[PDB]
Amino acid sequence: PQPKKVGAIVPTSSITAKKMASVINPHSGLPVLELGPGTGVITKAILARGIKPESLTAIEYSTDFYNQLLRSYPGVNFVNGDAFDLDATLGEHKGQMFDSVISAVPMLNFPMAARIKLLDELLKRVPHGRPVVQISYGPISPIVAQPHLYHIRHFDFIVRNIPPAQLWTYTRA
Ligand SMILES: CSC[C@H]1O[C@@H](n2cnc3c(N)ncnc32)[C@H](O)[C@@H]1O
Repeated sequence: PQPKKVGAIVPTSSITAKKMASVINPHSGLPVLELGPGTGVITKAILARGIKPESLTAIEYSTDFYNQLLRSYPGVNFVNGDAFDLDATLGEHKGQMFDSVISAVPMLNFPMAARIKLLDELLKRVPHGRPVVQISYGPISPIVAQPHLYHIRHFDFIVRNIPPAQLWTYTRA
């Protein structure tokens, strides 16, 4: 018989969210950047690390999701806009450094070239050696290797996610 809710249209599992947020160092004194907070399941896991709400910036394109997030997570710095346009959402880069970037934007909705460019820009805004972590569902990295720009590491696999979730980390080369 025919299954409903095909693909990834239900919120990410709390087990997946906890592993994504485990890359954070809550003692670095640097804020955290979240992309695509949606219903807030990863937001919650980030705050559970002890990140002050004002030190979490989260960029959400959906205005409906954004309005609900403001009411559900007081004090978090939510931004309503496009994560691929960091100049418009974060401002032109003038020195702000994030501890790490936690990304659940649906990479496969965008051309490969845009994904590469976004990753190269995010890695400018974290200290050399700190990570971007990204969730995806295929067997390979949602962003193809460019070894002169970044290094790709497989981070974890969560079979109880619907559908099963791959986590990848990226650091500057
Ligand atoms: C947690 S599911 C993916 C989430 O990321 C949001 N999103 C998708 N694309 C973008 C994007 N370019 N920038 C910011 N948020 C996005 C979507 O509205 C959804 O909430």
